[PDB]
Amino acid sequence: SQIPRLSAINDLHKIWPTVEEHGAAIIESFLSLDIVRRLNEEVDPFVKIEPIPAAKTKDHPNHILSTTTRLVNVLAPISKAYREDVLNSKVLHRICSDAFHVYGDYWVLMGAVMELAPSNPAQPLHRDMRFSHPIVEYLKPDAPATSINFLVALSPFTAENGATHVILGSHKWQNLSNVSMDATVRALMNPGDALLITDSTIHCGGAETTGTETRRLLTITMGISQLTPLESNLAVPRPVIESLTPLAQRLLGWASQRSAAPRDIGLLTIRGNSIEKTMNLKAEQPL
Amino acid sequence: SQIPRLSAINDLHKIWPTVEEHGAAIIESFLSLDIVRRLNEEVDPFVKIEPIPAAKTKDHPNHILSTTTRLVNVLAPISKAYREDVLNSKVLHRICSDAFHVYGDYWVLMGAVMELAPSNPAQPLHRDMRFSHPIVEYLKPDAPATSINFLVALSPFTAENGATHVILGSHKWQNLSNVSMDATVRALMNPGDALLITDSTIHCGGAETTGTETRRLLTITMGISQLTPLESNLAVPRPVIESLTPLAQRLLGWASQRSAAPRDIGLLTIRGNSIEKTMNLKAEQPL
Ligand SMILES: COc1ccc(/C=C2/C(=O)Nc3ccccc3C(=O)N2C)cc1
Ligand SMILES: COc1ccc(/C=C2/C(=O)Nc3ccccc3C(=O)N2C)cc1
Ligand SMILES: O=C(O)CCC(=O)C(=O)O
Ligand SMILES: O=C(O)CCC(=O)C(=O)O
Ligand code: NI
Ligand code: NI
Repeated sequence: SQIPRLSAINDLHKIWPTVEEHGAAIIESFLSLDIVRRLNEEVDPFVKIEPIPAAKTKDHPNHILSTTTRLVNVLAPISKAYREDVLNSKVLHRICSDAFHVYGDYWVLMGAVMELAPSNPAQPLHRDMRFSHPIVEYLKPDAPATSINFLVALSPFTAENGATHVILGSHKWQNLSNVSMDATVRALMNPGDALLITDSTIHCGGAETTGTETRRLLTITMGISQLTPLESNLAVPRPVIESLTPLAQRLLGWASQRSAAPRDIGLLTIRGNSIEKTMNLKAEQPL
Repeated sequence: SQIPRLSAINDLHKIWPTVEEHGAAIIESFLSLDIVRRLNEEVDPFVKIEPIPAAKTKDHPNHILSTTTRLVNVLAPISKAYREDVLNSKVLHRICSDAFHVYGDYWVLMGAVMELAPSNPAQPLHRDMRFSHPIVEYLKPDAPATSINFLVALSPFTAENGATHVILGSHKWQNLSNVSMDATVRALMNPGDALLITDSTIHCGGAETTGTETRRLLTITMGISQLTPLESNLAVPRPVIESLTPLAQRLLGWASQRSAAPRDIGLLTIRGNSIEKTMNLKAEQPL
């Protein structure tokens, strides 16, 4: 059984139900090739200057990722395409509201460009969030997913160049005795296609076997506003924040958040008032 | 069986183990009377100007609290005593590190002064966090507490003036069929004493029966850094933040946070570096 493939345009309402059932779906043309081109051009130099994940200069080193991986997060100040087009994606917001309605508001836990160098080895089969959110392992087995990951192709994803592996149905597994690469299928994708998985989907980066190809992806971990993001937008200039839509501001934590509790008292509030009301935060003011 | 009473000075190591077992403990002299006096003087006018919890001017109204309740949160910009003495409390930090070591770093989910007017009615018996963090209800029954609440007396707590009710052992209850005021005992406290409960302890504010007395408390909900605070310090002037200790800065979300994962990749980071390193955030710079 291959990963279900759905149109971002025509199959929008089917995307979350498909992931809830199978643990994975390919969203064809999640981003237009124009958005992919602009995002690639904007992040290009930041990928080139990025040190190894566990660089000795870093006070929060990533000791997990391969030395042939470059990860660049906090994309809002880097990329106009990201903070305007991606953060306001109609498809992303329909899927996230479908997924997280039981919990309430959602925001970006991490938006990162990942670039894998030629001959990058396959990652071990894993669930996400286990190096940042221990709390997730204490959730009841059948608890609705508290985060999902859009793995957006910024270059071709082929079997040969290390396309992502997923185990379909593995998001519902309690016993992990049958976890093996034998159980996996591949996310073959054109640039702009996205693999959508949950925080419980067992998956891994594939082995780069050509020895010539550089694979790049945009990973958008969307999570309930009750969970702390892996990344901070606290240092993003206020002029950049005030250039965004109110919705994009909320996704970067520059707004108060609401739970789905019938008489919700809210998150990141200030004496009964929102961040945006208190700070008089402007929106859609061009730079 | 009455609520166990412990000295902040002499019984420090016994406090968290006592709450883990019984679901509640009284910390005698948690704050000195001097700190209580200074905090009361500093918040006094902010309590007086505070509207009803569900005021029509508020875009995050609290529809739960009685109209005879005034709640003032985001205390850092209001109170020197709070941001210096309370946020750096040796007793608070030992208890929180004892409670949350399985999860990692902790911070303030809410620090609020609550003032109850004369003849304030008893609250319904409840667990905290159910109007802000639906995720907590999806945790496995025996999951370690992800938040605890220091209910610090800023005035006398008597049976007559509505001292808090707790059900001892109720933090371990799955079946709530035996929940009744018949099962409760009272937190009788002098100013500076604190009632410590978990997010699972069944408790309620008591009925004010004198018709003359105003009861005031400082409620400090301490929670794992993986859960989003009820309140935001985003609007607190940077000069005020830079006057605090690095530890106080972390508690207000003006620092990156760490999980207890052996190879933790951190929370609120910026491309492998902390908020404080990135923003060049100064500490202990007097105003
Ligand atoms: C080589 O083996 C691995 C490498 C990574 C993971 C998983 C994570 C993670 O939990 N979260 C994310 C989410 C998006 C992108 C990257 C990461 C990441 O950095 N790590 C560490 C597991 C196994
Ligand atoms: C009248 O009945 C009530 C009133 C309050 C609660 C509980 C909460 C809550 O979950 N969190 C806190 C934590 C500290 C102080 C106040 C509150 C608060 O405002 N509410 C609503 C329950 C029942
Ligand atoms: O490289 C990939 O396709 C997946 C990367 C990943 O799953 C991860 O780093 O968590
Ligand atoms: O009034 C009290 O002592 C307790 C208040 C409380 O439990 C609450 O508001 O959540
Ligand atoms: Ni992963
Ligand atoms: Ni309460």
